[PDB]
Amino acid sequence: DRVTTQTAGNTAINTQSSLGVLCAYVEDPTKSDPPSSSTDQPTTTFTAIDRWYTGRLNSWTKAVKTFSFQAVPLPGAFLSRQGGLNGGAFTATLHRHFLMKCGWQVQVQCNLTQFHQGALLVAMVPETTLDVKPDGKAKSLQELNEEQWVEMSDDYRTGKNMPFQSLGTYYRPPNWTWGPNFINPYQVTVFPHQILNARTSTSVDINVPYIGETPTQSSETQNSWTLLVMVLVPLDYKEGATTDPEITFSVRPTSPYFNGLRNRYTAG
Amino acid sequence: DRVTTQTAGNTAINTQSSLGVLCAYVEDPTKSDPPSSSTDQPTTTFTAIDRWYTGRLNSWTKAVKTFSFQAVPLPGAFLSRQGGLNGGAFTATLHRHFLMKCGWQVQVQCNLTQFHQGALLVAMVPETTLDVKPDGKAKSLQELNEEQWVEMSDDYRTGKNMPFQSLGTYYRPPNWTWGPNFINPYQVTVFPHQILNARTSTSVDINVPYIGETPTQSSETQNSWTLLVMVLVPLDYKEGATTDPEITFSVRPTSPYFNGLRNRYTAG
Amino acid sequence: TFCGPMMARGKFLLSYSPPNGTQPQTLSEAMQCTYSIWDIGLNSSWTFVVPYISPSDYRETRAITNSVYSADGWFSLHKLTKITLPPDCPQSPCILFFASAGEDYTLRLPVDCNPSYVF
Amino acid sequence: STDNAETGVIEAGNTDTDFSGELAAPGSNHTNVKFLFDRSRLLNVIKVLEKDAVFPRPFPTQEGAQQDDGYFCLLTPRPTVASRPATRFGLYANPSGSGVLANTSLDFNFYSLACFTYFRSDLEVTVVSLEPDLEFAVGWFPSGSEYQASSFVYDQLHVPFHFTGRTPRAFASKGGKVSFVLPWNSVSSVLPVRWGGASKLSSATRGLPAHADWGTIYAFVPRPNEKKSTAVKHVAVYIRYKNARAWCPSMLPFRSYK
Amino acid sequence: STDNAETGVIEAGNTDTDFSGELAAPGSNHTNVKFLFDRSRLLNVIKVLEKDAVFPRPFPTQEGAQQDDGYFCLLTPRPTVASRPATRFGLYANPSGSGVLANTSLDFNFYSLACFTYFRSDLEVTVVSLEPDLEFAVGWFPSGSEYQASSFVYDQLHVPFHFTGRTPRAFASKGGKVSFVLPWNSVSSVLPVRWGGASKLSSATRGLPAHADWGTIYAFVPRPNEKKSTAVKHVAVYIRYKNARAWCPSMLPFRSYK
Amino acid sequence: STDNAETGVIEAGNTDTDFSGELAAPGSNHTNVKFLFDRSRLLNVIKVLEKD
Repeated sequence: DRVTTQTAGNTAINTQSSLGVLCAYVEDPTKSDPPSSSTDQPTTTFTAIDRWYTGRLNSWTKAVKTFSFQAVPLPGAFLSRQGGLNGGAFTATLHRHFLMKCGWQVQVQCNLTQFHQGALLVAMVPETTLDVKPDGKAKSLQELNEEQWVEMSDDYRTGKNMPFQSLGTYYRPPNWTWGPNFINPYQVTVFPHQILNARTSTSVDINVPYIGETPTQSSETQNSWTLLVMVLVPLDYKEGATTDPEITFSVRPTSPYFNGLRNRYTAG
Repeated sequence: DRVTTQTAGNTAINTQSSLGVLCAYVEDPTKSDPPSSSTDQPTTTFTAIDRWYTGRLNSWTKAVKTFSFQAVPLPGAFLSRQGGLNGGAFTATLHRHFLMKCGWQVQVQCNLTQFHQGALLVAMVPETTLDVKPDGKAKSLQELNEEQWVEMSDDYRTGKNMPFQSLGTYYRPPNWTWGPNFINPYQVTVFPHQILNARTSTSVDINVPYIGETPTQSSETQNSWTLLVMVLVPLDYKEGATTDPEITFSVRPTSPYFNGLRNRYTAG
Repeated sequence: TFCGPMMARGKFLLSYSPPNGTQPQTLSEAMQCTYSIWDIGLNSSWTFVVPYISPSDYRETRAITNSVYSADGWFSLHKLTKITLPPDCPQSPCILFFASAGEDYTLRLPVDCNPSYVF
Repeated sequence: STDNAETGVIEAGNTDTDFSGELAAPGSNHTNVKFLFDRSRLLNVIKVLEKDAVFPRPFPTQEGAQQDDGYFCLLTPRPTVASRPATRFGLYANPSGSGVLANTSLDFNFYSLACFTYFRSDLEVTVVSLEPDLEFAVGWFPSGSEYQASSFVYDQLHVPFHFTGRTPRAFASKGGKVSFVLPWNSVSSVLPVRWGGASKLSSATRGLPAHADWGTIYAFVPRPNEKKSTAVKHVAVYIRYKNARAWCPSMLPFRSYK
Repeated sequence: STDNAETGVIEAGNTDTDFSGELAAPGSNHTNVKFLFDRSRLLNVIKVLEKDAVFPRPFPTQEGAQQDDGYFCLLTPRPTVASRPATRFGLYANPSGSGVLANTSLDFNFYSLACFTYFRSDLEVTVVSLEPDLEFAVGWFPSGSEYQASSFVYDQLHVPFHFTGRTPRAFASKGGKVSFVLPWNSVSSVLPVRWGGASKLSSATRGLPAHADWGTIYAFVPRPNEKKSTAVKHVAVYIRYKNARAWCPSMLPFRSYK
Repeated sequence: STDNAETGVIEAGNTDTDFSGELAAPGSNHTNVKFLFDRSRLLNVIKVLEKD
């Protein structure tokens, strides 16, 4: 058992010691319909893009602390090209369609030995902004390698690290305390998730269909499923064990929905 | 009658004084099959690319001579982007598929007045190389605006203007006379074609299915259907008529066939 | 076929690309094309088949001029995550390679041989 | 028992999972989300209009501006500053100085139950004056629209336009209270309590869903403009949610330690 | 009549299209393309091998090279220079000087009928010696392959390998002639008489279809290497096409004026 | 896939063993051993006898 050879398009990934699947909210998530708000003929799926793209994430050592997480947005990951991960043909498509709509398979990657311990937590939270400190500039591919992890401060816990706006100098400068977007780390296992540790598994999967505030959000602005990995108990290993294991990931779109041709996107 | 509103994808072209269609060799040309030589699943058509792209060609004056032609290759036109004509999404697709296979709708463009005369000749010849003088460099988008027309020399008539090869200095330098690729202008109406003149029409169409030396040629090297426009009798117009009318064209692929993913093409 | 200690484990992908201009070198290039990742577990191998994309149905066997009809792009394999192994067990594992005909592999039309083995 | 929780999904276990004993009867159903929310709740207080109103500016505003602040109430549970949709929530603790204090608001006790990501309801507007012996008038315009502000003279008396119009008004009794239920009117599909996104395509503050809201209530007395008193007065506004739905659960606000 | 030719397609018109009279009987059928070509035709002559052969180089070649030129015959109707596929056709009219004259060839009278773009057949190889009282031997290897060239000694006599092998040989009689038919062997689908394309992906001469061909015939005498005469000799080669097909018509070679 | 070759016997794998695609037609049969060898081949040369 426990050997899951998943084949799509022309690629095929298997993880020999895996666990299973985990759908969300509907037992078969790939089913959908073309959106009702549009009127144009939607460009549906095609077999050249039904794919596992993979991409390297930062490694992890002794020096990490509890609740420290990486988080990658989606499909905004495909735009800025983190970790040697690009959509390739897929970005060349969704630059040219003002409406985009799709659900996601993910299986994440590690492999610790049998003389280790330490629990990760792979989960994809819905509808968050865990990539910006309030200056207004979204962080990009250069400033990922200076930290390797987000040390989980209190300002994400109290919702103080969401981008506010220019108050206008007619008023008083305020005293902010709360925002509705936050992360409560004692609570984060209410989302589709599974404990990945050196106990039983090596690589493990999530699966999720669509959620949205509208039938179809915009092309290059929305980010529904950020996925975040966070450590609950740190690693311990004696001198001679394999130092600093490596993390990558594998993202699959399922049943894409495009709408609306124009020129290739050039940012204003 | 004579009003043909042709709609594909989301675009729709009509030419109100047109003539009809002209298929070649089979009365319904769009029918095909996935190629037998491949083994991978081929990426078939999709509605986002079933399109009329259009693009501007050079204008034409009194000063032209008989049998002078423009000629645009295919799909090599989409690569080098002549005349404000690019494949857009289509080039981003066929850069990433080592085998390409498709047939073509074309309707070309002019509109002369009722006080003019002069006959063009729209025809797409098969399997020619009418874009290079033998240096070995294919001509590109900068050197089109210095001539506006190819003055039809004898060296295309005797097949002396095809790219030869380095003879090697062990031998004697030769005395070439003939090549199997040529143009005989007294003869060029054996191909799918129709006389376009100020007599009856304004814009007029060709249509052609696939031909090939193999089931599927390569991506970015083959050029089956070059289309060439050539003038048989020059224009005459008095002072007050519309000087130097303008020519563009409209190219439609039908039932594309892609094969073989890799990285986006970078030329060696 | 893998060969290493059972307490060692790694993730290896293997990738194939049809002829581009240059050769695909780093992981994005070998990523986009055609690949399979592979675990280390209780078994020890991973059967892979290079697909058969072609201009013409038959293909040559050796290239007198290394053209598109006779080559089909390079093959590579990359290490995706590090090999992971406990203390007091040796570094640098090993992997053997095999090569076999698939199902559709058919031959035709013989030629005179190369006697250069006898000299 | 002896199942492991690392598969992500574990069920519940009654007493006879491993012990001797039988499962207990279900007590009640004060749990269903279209009953739990249906509670009359005030969000804030409102300074009453008495003249030709003017409404606040876009995001930056230099001094010397003339707007009448704290007279509108963009009724949402989402955090709001100066009666326009903000993204964070202020509490002006050291208010000494110059420069006017903005009108903040938030629905306090809604989040402490809220384990959701998307929400859906209709609401009702309940108004009550705090000052005695008062008679007033409430107005409203829908979301994705904007207040009309001018005045037209009648028999030397300047009278503004918000006495009349299309969108409904309501005139109270002698110290009465006005209430009515109000349905959906939003351009988007469901109300988000979390959002990614931005307002326009580029060069926008990332996070505020500017057109997924309800609307606003303003109060004003039925008097002509030139007969206005010098004492200012106040009025509160109340909301009770109705027929609610909910989707795709999430976390809760972090409790102190502290 | 009164139709116009600008529609691109016009039919034929018999005598009763506009005149009085009746249409004439069909004469013959020497027109079908799988009968028209079936004619024995020589393309060229061949210098006869007598030793360990060596074959010419790739496209550039500096002086001091040692190859034996004009001994092979890459049999195609396509234009050929130095027994390797060229793209144009030479005629060395002023041959005085130094540097060796290349072996040119082309099938002259095939193009003057050829209104085609793609072609399909099988062929036959007919050989005939021009010099008297001669006995020889013809060899062959398929397209997309290459000649084997070495020698292995037997009883002090150096004997080359092209006496033996897999691919067929043929030994003639006392001044006889050898003929056999030969089928398709090409990697591509149909023979092109026109081509776009290039050999490899980039940095190649645009126009020569290097692997859409037939093969080559070489002649050699059945003698050991050390008993070779000083007088050179010649032999011709003939081709007749068989079972031909054709596709998607085109032009004809341009006739003089002149 | 995910079979191991250490059992000594592995079969062949077509394109749909792990990828998407269908198996290709058999081309020819110049493979059968009672056809492959049937070729006229010289092995050597011989000095001719003329006496006892």
